[PDB]
Amino acid sequence: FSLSCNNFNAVFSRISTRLQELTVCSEDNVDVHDIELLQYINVDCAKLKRLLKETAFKFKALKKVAQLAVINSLEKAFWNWVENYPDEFTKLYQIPQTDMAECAEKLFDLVDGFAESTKRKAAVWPLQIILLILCPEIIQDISKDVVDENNMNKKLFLDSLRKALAGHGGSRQLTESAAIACVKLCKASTYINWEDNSVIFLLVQSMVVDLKNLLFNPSKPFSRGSQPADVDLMIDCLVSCFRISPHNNQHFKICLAQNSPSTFHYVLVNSLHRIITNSALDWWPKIDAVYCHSVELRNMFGETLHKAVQGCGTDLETRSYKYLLLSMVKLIHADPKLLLCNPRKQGPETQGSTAELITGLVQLVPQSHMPEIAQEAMEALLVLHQLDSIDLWNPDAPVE
Repeated sequence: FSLSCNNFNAVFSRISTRLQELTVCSEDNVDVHDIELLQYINVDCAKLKRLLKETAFKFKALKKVAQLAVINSLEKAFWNWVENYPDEFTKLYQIPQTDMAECAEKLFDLVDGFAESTKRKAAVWPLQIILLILCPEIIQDISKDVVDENNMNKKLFLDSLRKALAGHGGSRQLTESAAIACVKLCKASTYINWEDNSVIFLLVQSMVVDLKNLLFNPSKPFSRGSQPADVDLMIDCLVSCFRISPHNNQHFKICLAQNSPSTFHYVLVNSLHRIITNSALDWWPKIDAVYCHSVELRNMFGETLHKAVQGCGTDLETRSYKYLLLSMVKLIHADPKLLLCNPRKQGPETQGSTAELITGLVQLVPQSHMPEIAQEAMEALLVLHQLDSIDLWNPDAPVE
């Protein structure tokens, strides 16, 4: 990735050679490892246009296996540009860019023609949204009257997503695919400053409510596959949803509630971990707004600690606490003030809140059953000793 910054052409040339060979050759080959190099090379807006134009010319002539590999590799490139160049992505919606729109529009039709079966549609639909996102005005036309063919295909896909997204379609794959594709659209919207308040915000609002119910229903745990739930998908959605509505989150209480399954708590803590560690954009909301839940966070830790210690002395139930408990320990390590807000203060007949927190950490250091957690507790306890963190123990008397 660092190498591609300067000598982009050298890497790009080898890929361009591979594209021609598959195009001319009619014997399908599976040495797409050259094609999969896009996932790591640094890409810029100007460079990205080069990739779209070249692939579009050869896209129709590529083999089935090659087409999927480029779609996957090309899709990951888009995030690299957005992440590496957040400003450039904003400029796309700040001012119209026909060249950027045209190449995406041209590729969109080529990809749509390739995919006919439902399984094919599922693989390519997530990319289709990115292409649709690239062209803002086509989204506006979709909302309004639809052109006979220009925006007929685009409008059909958008409404098909909602049906699968809402579960009306009797196809599990499309519902799963719709969630991933829709989530990426929501993630991209997070980057939008919202000063423009383009249709992207309005379109997301249409789908945001549906997405939460599908992924954040405690009664029904969304089971993407063998795993009980797609933890990564849920964390990404929650982080985006938090940024959209940080003032008063409605599912934070649902997840933060003790009755909710551990996975919701596990998703909650991990999501908060990203917020504290990964806040690139200043205008995004900050963790400080969440301090109001500090009291509830401590209660969750106490209950987890009691059962975690009890379990060590079911197989998966006990192991679940260890993963969740370790996440909580790391979360405190990132920021100790998060759980120290609203101190209970020592009662005349009962201990305070800071004391109970410290005692729990101390009794885990010599456990020796979970050295990784015990090692973390030492570091966590070593962070609560900083002169800044000494005051947070009890602001009334920090030297007693």
